[PDB]
Formats: sequence, structure tokens, C-alpha cells
Amino acid sequence: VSQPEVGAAIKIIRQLMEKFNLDLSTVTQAFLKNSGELEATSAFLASGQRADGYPIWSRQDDIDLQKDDEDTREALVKKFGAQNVARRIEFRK
Amino acid sequence: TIGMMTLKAAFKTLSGAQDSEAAFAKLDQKDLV
Repeated sequence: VSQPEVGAAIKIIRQLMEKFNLDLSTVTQAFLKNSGELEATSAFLASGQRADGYPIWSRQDDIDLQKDDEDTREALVKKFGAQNVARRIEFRK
Repeated sequence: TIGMMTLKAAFKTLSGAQDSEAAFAKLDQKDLV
């Protein structure tokens, strides 16, 4: 990872920590459950809900995501939507 | 969007603990409450 990418991320993380008065871990973990998306993460930290009408990711969801099973994948698509599922795979790569 | 490894590097940098690697893994492993 490049220094510019880390610097930008550190800036964002620090702003969120001050704006919502949260510790490093809470903010970092929020990003992890929201696949690194700024808007969704900030909306989540502010209201407890993403702005797109879908839930954040859980350990079981991440485990399910790696199952080569059609029924499992359909259940994930219904729970998160095809777009978010695609972004999760990309994020977890 | 902050990539997963970029997020890890940022967390490790800001944390300042030699324990950061394992701590990050725990945040990814545990559900957020």
C-alpha cells in the first residue's frame, strides 16, 4: 500500500474519530463492516444504519460469502443486494 | 473507499502498539456492537 493511500485513510479516520467522538478501534471496525465505504460508514456512525437500506457485514456473512453454494449466495444477495455483495468480495479479496 | 490493507496500515500507524496486527485481526473477526 502506498504512503498517499495510508495518509488519506488516516485523515478520514481521524476526522470521524473527532466528529463522532469515538476511539480508533470503533471507527476502524465500522469501516471493516461497511467494506471501507466513507458515506455508509459515516451514516452508520451517525444513525446506526447505512444510508442504502441494507445491514452491515457480520462474521457469518463473510463466511457465507466464501461458500460455493447457489442457495447461500442468493440469500446474501437478498440480504445485502447484488451491488453490496460484489463490493464485499472485492473488499475481502 | 478505503481498501482493506490500506485500512490495516492506517490502523497500525495510528495505534502505535506492537499488538496492532493481532488487534486488527480481532476487529475483522468480531461483529460490531
